[PDB]
Order: sequence, then structure tokens, then C-alpha cells
Amino acid sequence: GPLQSVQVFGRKKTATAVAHCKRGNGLIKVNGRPLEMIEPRTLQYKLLEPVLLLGKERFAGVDIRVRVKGGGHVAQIYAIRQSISKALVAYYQKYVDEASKKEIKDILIQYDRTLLVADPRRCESKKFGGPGARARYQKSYR
Amino acid sequence: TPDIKLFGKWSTDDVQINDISLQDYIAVKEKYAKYLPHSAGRYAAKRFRKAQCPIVERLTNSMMMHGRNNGKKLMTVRIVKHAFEIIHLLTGENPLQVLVNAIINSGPREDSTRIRRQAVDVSPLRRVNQAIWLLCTGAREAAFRNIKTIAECLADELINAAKGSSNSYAIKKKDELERVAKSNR
Amino acid sequence: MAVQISKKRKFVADGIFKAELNEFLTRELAEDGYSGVEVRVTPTRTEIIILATRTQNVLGEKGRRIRELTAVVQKRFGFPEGSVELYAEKVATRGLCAIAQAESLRYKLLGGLAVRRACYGVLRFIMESGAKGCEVVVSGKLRGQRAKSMKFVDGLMIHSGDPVNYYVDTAVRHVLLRQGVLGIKVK
Amino acid sequence: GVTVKDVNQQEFVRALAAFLKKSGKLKVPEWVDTVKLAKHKELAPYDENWFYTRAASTARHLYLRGGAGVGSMTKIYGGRQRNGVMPSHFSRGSKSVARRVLQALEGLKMVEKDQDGGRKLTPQGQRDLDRIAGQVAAAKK
Amino acid sequence: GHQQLYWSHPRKFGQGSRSCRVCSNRHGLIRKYGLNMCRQCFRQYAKDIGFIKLD
Amino acid sequence: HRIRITLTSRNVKSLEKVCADLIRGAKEKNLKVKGPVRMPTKTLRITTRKTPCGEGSKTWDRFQMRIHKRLIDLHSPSEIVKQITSISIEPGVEVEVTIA
Amino acid sequence: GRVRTKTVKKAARVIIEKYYTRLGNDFHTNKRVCEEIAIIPSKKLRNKIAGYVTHLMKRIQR
RNA sequence: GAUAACGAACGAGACUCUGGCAUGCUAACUAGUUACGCGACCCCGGUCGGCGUAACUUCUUAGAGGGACAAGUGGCGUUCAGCCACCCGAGAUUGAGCAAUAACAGGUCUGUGAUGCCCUUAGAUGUCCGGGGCUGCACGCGCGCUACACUGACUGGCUCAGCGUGUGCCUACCCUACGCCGGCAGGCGCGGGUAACCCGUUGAACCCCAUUCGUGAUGGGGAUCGGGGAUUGCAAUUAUUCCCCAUGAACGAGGAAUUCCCAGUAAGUGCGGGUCAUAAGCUUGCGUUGAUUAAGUCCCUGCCCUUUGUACACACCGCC
Ligand SMILES: [Mg+2]
Ligand SMILES: [Mg+2]
Ligand SMILES: [Mg+2]
Ligand SMILES: [Mg+2]
Ligand SMILES: [Mg+2]
Ligand SMILES: [Mg+2]
Ligand SMILES: [Mg+2]
Ligand SMILES: [Mg+2]
Ligand SMILES: [Mg+2]
Ligand SMILES: [Mg+2]
Ligand SMILES: [Zn+2]
Repeated sequence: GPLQSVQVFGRKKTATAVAHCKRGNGLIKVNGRPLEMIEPRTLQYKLLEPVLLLGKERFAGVDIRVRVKGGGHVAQIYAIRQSISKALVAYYQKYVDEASKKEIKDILIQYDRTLLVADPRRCESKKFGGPGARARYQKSYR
Repeated sequence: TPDIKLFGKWSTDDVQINDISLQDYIAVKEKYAKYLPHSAGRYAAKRFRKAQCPIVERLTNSMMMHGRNNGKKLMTVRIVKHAFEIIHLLTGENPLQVLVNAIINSGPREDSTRIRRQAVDVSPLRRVNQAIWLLCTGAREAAFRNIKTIAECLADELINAAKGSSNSYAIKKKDELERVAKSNR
Repeated sequence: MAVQISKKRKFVADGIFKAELNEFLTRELAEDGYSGVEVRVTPTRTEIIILATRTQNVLGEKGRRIRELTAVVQKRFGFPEGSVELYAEKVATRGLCAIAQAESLRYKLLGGLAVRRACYGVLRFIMESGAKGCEVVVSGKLRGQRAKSMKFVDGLMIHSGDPVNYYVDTAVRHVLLRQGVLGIKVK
Repeated sequence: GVTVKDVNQQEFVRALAAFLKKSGKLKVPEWVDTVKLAKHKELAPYDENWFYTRAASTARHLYLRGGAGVGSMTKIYGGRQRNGVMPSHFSRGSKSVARRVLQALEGLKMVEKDQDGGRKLTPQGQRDLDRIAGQVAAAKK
Repeated sequence: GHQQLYWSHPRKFGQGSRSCRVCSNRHGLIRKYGLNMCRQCFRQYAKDIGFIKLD
Repeated sequence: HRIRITLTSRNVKSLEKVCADLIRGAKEKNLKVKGPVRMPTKTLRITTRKTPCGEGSKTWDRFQMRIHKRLIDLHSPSEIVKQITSISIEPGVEVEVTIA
Repeated sequence: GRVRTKTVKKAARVIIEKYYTRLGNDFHTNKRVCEEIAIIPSKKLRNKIAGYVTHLMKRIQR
């Protein structure tokens, strides 16, 4: 009676993308609907670099269900790429060997660090006497 | 598929860098290639961390200008993407060789300054930042108040810079930049 | 209660309860060594405590000038009959209360004593009490027509940082004269 | 396994429109030709049957989320007014062009307002609303 | 009759009706949270009320 | 036996000392209790000018006030609680009590 | 610029002068020890003091 | 570290707040996830925010504790204070608040029942009720808004936010779901909410995919000035705000001069509050789309120390 429930989160700005990993077939769906009818259709391969960097045999035996909360249209893409990457490494961590995890970690890292390291950047406040956070108003003499 | 990298159905290899001066400060190759020309950024907090951003990304980041374009990169990728289709079906070559040729043929070697002025030469990173700003502005003025998409402007401007047909604000501002610093060098 | 009032209005209606109770008890118990209140709400009692010095002279004729305040404050905030009680307790370590020393200054000044005398008559008292430093500052017109701000400082005194909240004390009192107005800042 | 959710929900209304055209029991109102659909639009609809499209869009917002869409149909179909002074607020939709529609879709049997307000749908209409999706799915590759 | 003319304007509503509860002036009233007091005297009594400049 | 006792106040540490007092004496008197459930805090915002007049560079003050709220549910009779909501109550703290 | 102040310089020495045998070479060891050999109110001042202490026990062993 | 100086003080720093790190701790029918049984349907599935509850806290929430310090490794330097480079790691300059001695004839008596002197005080400069002005217009300057179009206007469709407020002392003035009548502004009945309990899971905007489109001021542009309908109020004339009459005007990327600005920053872009019966082209905050250049100098306009010179000390707006 397997209860192999691997719940992984991931953040961009306000993009709390939660992946999930069970055991069964190899398929991925987000908010129920699959990866095709996801948002901007100019951003298609950003869900395939977790596939295409490693391969499509690496995702054999793991099925995926993805929750999403918060954020804009792009951060809900950069949080659902990092999420399922950290859920692949965390499945090879907990349920199979720890040693074949290191090649997969190395290949994902030798392409981009964003796959595993969140972005410690957010927006910034607005000081009094300016129309923004740094820009001051028009000063006129005479 | 070991590491083939469509740039939207293109290939990364078969790229040949002619000059020795622009050897490492221009990264358009194996390690420095991504299926798409987009990244999360964080390439200006250190000084020379910009010289590792692919020239495709730096074209994308420097295409959008003048107010009504600040914040549209997802949009301005698509112009490049149709631009390499048109170049592939009008010249019939690899356009990432065409573009590296246009950068070479478009980069300046000297500039004048104030010490009445006197002339010095230029850095390779200066030459990249200048050739990009030049030919991108020259594509925009030729697509301003003209029935021509900006892709077809960039296609012909990259062609007449890898050709030198004096149909280029990119080469045309090179003689005025050289002859001024030549009278007074 | 069915007035069904929110929470924010509640914490404000009692901040105003404390603020009117201090402005009214200050503008009237000034010469009698007044130093502030601290209210305590119970299951149907309210024990307001006047933190004065001369507790015998603030009751009047055997609790007379306090039993008057008992039916005044009821008729003001609309309390029930006997849900308030007034204790008038003395303040210990009398050297470190600012409005307590400023009233003794605005009546040593009114009684015609000179300024360099009474500044040392406060300052020696609050070096005697065992403190660290003081910044008694007096302004207003003095033996002329042009103004001039005096000052007396010894000890140790901090200005910046967060610890100005819970170390130091601050007091401001206007004092009147027939010719003009003098002002006092204590730190 | 096929439903509405694997069909790239843009031409699902370009065949549900033609199905509510072909069956054609929708009670188009009298005043169809002469309306603005908003207080921010500027022209009439370019398409000559602009009523069936909005009945298919409503029938899928209703398939997807909620039994409480009445003024949330105007909160989902507003836009951008242009006052000549500053960008205007997301303006509401139109109350009549959707009250008349949901009373016109109550003429056949696919909607049923029950409780906690709003109009929800029936499994009987869900049969029809789900069978042409596998049709488009296999016919589009 | 003057007892019928002495207050014969509606002073029901509008800011020409209200006033400060400390100074009784009619300019600059923080009507928020039921204060209804002038912003000068609000800055003066802010410490004892409980508002404080943390950031 | 459904009684909820709400503790709302400004002073964080003294409110914590009363909510842990009112739980340790329940636990030391053997009646089942839930946890010290923490609700999110509310804030207030007032932004005024730091000037009586209109003279000076335009500079603004600011003022805040945080507030916290906790609620505690029990399973007990409804007579010993008058004693329980009295052992070391602290000033500032506004305790609500609901038996219904 | 990370320049250690005189309030630090004055407390690194009296701690060395009184607990020279008890101190060591690792940062997180004397980082726990100065809490119970001294009344230091905060954490940042703790890590600054022990950070310069482990720079003197290296200069001394040199 | 050098030394006729030694020891102490405030100021800077230290501090409090906010911001990203914790699978470990604290807990949840007013927040949530995972399981099973309802259902409906597509041939195992998809479902919710329509239902029901069994375990739990990763996500949501706020409390305590740790956590990062130029610590490590090389390079440079009197081998002193430190600087550059590097590894390891969530971070190797986050953002504001508070703030010195001494002083200015800076501004405020139009915030005060804090106040000295002067004028007026019953034919009132006190007080109330009717009007009308503070909004007028040959010119001149300063702060801002929409724009001058194909990276673009017009119809569909598609899919994602975070800070907040909200039924009153005198107080009559709340946010509002959901049913209908109408083009639309709205109306008529109906219910909830003193608030993580409802409004609301706050289906927010360009951007996204399919539609029509000029070299002339074109469907770009939408202003002074022209016909009709509803709302607040005791009252809208000089038109209080919004839809439905139009002129469809100037404007073809801006002169000498000049402001602001270096990373979630400029700019684009919509929401909340404040003022408020009526109300945003101002302002105070929030989010989302997210760049180009630089890691340097004293030339310009200014500041900081040492030395120098002086006929100035109300101090170069000087004196003569
Ligand atoms: Mg262009
Ligand atoms: Mg317009
Ligand atoms: Mg909208
Ligand atoms: Mg000091
Ligand atoms: Mg200091
Ligand atoms: Mg003066
Ligand atoms: Mg006066
Ligand atoms: Mg001007
Ligand atoms: Mg024009
Ligand atoms: Mg300048
Ligand atoms: Zn006043």
C-alpha cells in the first residue's frame, strides 16, 4: 500500500507553485489541465527544459499534480518549472538511491541556477515626496 | 538529443568566429545557448558579468525603446523569431553567422573625445555595445512611418551590414565617427 | 452591548478617555503636584488613580474635593452610579518626575525668584535624587525686548536612537507673566 | 479520457456557436442589432451573430466555475473606458444583454438556478457540452 | 419671528457643519476611525492615544 | 460546554503571558483545551504633514498602530471560568467571553 | 566597509586577559562561550566580538 | 600607529521596524492539504470555490529560537588597520525611522478657552438670515494630463494580483451580494456583514491569440463650443458628476537653456485609502510588465579638513 506523496513548493515573486509527485504513469497536469493549454504560448519550452535537459526516461514512473497560487503570468511559469525540478530531485531523494540523484542535480545546475535557487528579489516601497521609489518630482527654480 | 538547442527551430553550431579580438567576449556557443532567448536576468550587479549573456538576449533587451516599449520582452522575442525565418529564406545561410558578420562589419575602432577634441581608440565591449545600439536604432528609424515590419527592417539592415551596400545607418555612422577623429588624430 | 461597535473604534474611544482625563486633571491639579493617571477596568469597577504628591491637600475637606470629582466624571462620560473610584496616591522618588518639577518651577518663577537661582534649585534636587543628566531649557523674553534661550546641562544625555523611548523623560510647560511668556523644556 | 479541458478553449466556442446556431432555439431578443455591449466599447460587434458566441462563453464559464454568476458575468465582461482624461477603470458589462440571455437559455433545458443565487447547469446538458469536445479533439490532432 | 430665523439654515451635513472636538476649527479634520479631531491636536495627542512612528 | 474566550490586545508579551497563564491553569486542573491559536494582526495607517503651516519642504510624518487577536475554545462547565478569567489579568488586555 | 569599532576592541582584550585558557580557535565555540562569560544583550554584537577574537588567537599563535 | 599630553563624554555607529531561510518547534470547523464514501458525466480519469467527514500543517497564518561574522581559501599591504579575487552557501553593500553644539530676526497670532500691548464694542470689526464673489481675461512663468499612430488604434475570446476600508457621541451619511423593469446612466423589491465568518477564492489593467485598417491629420488625434435622459440636495443659472447632440480644431518627435535617475531600479500600467451628501487630470500606498549604460573623476555647480594672505568682522550681496 504505497503512500508516496511528495509535496514540493516553489516561489518567484508571489508565485507559490506547489508540485506533487505520486507513483504510476508518467504524466504532468497543472490545475487539472495539461501542459499545452498553459499560458503564453511563446513560453512553451520552459516546461520542457526539465524534460529535454535530462530526458524523457527520467520521468518514467512518476505522475504529477500541480497546485498554483498567486503571482503574475510569468512567475506562474518560473515557479512551475522550479517546483517540478525540486520534486524530481526530492523523489529520487526519499524513495530511491541518493547517488543517482547527483547526476540529475548536476545536469540541471550546469544549465541554470534558477532551477533550484529562488529569487531573493521583490518590489520596493514608495518614499514620501516622489512619484515612485527613487524618482523625485520636477524641481523648478526662479 | 544530447543538447540540440532550437532557437525556435534553429541550430547553435556551425557558427564561426573570424576575428581573434572578439573571441571570448562574444558568447553564442555551446554552453552559452538556450532553447529560448529569455532569462531571469541578474546580469548587471557585477561589472563584467554582462559579457556572458548571449548576444541574442542582448539584442532582445536592447530592441525595446521609447516609452511604449518598456516592459515588452515576451513580445519582442517574436520579431527576432520571424526575422530569422525571413533571413533563412532570403539569403539561404545560417543567420547566426550573418549576425556575427554584421557585428564585426559594424563595430567601430576609434572615437573622439574632449581633453577642440582629440581621438583615441575603442574597447571590444565598447564596440559591441555600439554596434548593437547603432544598427538597432537604424532599423527603427527605417521602420518609423514606413509600411515595413521591424523584422524586415532588421533583416535588410543585417544584410546590408554583412554586405556593406551603404544602405545602413550602422556603417554610415562609422565613417563620420572615423573621419572626424582622423582629421584631428 | 447592542451598540455593536467595532474594535478599532474601541481602542480609540479609550485612548481618548485617557487623554481627556489627563488634560482635564492637568489643567486643574497643576499646583498640587500632579503627575498623571493609570486606569484599571474590572468586572464593574473602575479605579482611577491620581499620581500626585500632596494627597492630603488634594482631598480638600475630608474627601470633599474628590467626591466632587466622583460625580463630575460620571456626569461626563455617562457612567453608572458607583462604577468609579478615585485613589490619590503619592509618587515615590520625587526627583525624577518632570511635570512634578516643572510645576515647582513655574511657581518658583511666579513668586518672583530669579532664574539662575531656581535653575540650580531644581538641578541640585535632581542631582541629589540620584539621576544621571538633565537639560533644563528656558526661553522667552528676559529683562529686555529681544528674546534669548537659556540652558543648563550637566551629566550625560542621549538624543538619538530608539532608547529615548524607555530611558529619558520629557516635559514642556508654558509659564505666564504680565510682561510676556516664558517656556520650559526638561529632558 | 476526453473533456473540455484538453481542447485549447478558443474554438470550442467556434463550434458550440455553430451548434447553437444549427439547433437554433435560443430566443434572440428584439433589439439585437443596436447595442454597444458595454459603456466602454465604441462600435457594434463586427460579427453578425454576436449573441451565440456570448451564449457559448457563458455556457463555459458556467461549466467551469460557479452557480453564482449574475453580476459576476458583468465583472468578467467589462473592459477599458476612454474618458479623454485618464485611463478609465474596468467598467461593468451590460445587465440587460446577460439577463436576457440567461432567460433565453432557460428556454431550453441546460440551466437551473436553485439556491445561493445564480444559474448552474445540468448533467443532461453536460452530455452535449462534453461530447463535441472529444469531436474537436480527435478532428484537430 | 427671530426664534424661527436664528438657525434657519440646514447645518445637517457637509463639512461646514462639523468642527474639531479640541479647538473647534473647521479645517483639516481626520474623520477616520471616529477621531473627528484636528490633525494638529492629533499629532500632539498621538503618543498618549497609542499611534506611534515605527517605520 | 462550548465556551470561547477571546484575548485581544496591543501588548504582545503581556498578552502572551495571559494566554499562557489561562492555559497552564486549565491544564493543571485537568480539562481538555485546544492550542493558543494566533490570528493575524491588524494595522492602522495615518499619514499627515509634519507642519502647522505650509512652509518648508513638503515632508510628511506617519503613524501606525498594530493590534493582535487570539481566541481559545474549551470543553468545561461555565462557573469556574469567572475565577479563571481573573487569575493574573493584565492591563491593556480586552478579554471577551462567550458561552453560547 | 567592515571596520571593527573601539567598543569591540576594548572587549576582545579583557576577555582574552581573563579567559585565555578557555578560548579556542573555532568561531562557533567561542561564539557560544561569550554568552556565558559576558552580559552581551544581542546577537549581532556577539558574532562581531567573537569574530574578532578568533582573529587575535590567530595573530597570537603567529 | 606616531607623540606634552592623559583619561571620559555626546554625535557617527550601536538601536527598533520591515524584507527574502528554516520540512525542526508552537498551533487551526473563522485557514488549509492528503484520503475515503456521494454524485454527474465523458471508455481509468475531470470537477468545483456543489456535497460529506478521516489524518495532517508542505503550502496560508504569527510566536519563539537559531542563522552571516570579512568566518574559510589564495592574492596585496610596515606583516599593523584593511582592500581586491575565490569556494561553500537562502543572503557576502536590502529599505526607512530616530539624530549633534551653536545659530537664523526663515514661516505660522487664519489650529487653540497658550499669551503681552494697540483699535472697535450696540448705528458692532461680536453673532444669525437672504444673495452674489473669491471660478472674470489683449499677455507672461511654474507643477501635471491626452497625444502626434503599424512595436499601432477596432471587434471577439482567452487567462493572473497585493496593500486596504466598511451600519457613526452630537451624526440623519456603510460595503453590498442575489431576483426582476429598461438602450445605457439606474430603479423596485429583497438578504448578509461590526468583519480571515459576507461583499470576495477581491475571474484588476497593457501584455496574450484570431478580426478591419494612412504619408493626407486616415477608423490616428477627440479639445473651445452646439440637442436630449437619470442620480445627491432646502437649492445647480456661470452649464456639480456619468451614458445619449457635435465642431472633429491645434499637434508631422520640439529652439537656447534645464530637472530626475544605476537594479525588481527608469518607464509603461491598473487598483486601495485620504479629502467625501455630490468627487479625481492632485496627492499618499500597493501590485504587475521589467530594461539600456556604469564600479570612474574635480572640468563645471557645491561641501569637508591642513598650510597660506588680508585695509573685511552688520563678515565679498564686503570694504574702498
Ligand atoms: Mg521600432
Ligand atoms: Mg483619447
Ligand atoms: Mg479589468
Ligand atoms: Mg558617544
Ligand atoms: Mg553622537
Ligand atoms: Mg527670534
Ligand atoms: Mg493675539
Ligand atoms: Mg513652465
Ligand atoms: Mg494632427
Ligand atoms: Mg545637469
Ligand atoms: Zn490649538
